[PDB]
Amino acid sequence: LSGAQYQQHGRAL
Repeated sequence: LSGAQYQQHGRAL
C-alpha cells in the first residue's frame, strides 16, 4: 500500500 499525497499538503497532519 502507498498512502502518499496526503502528507504533502499539510492540511492538518
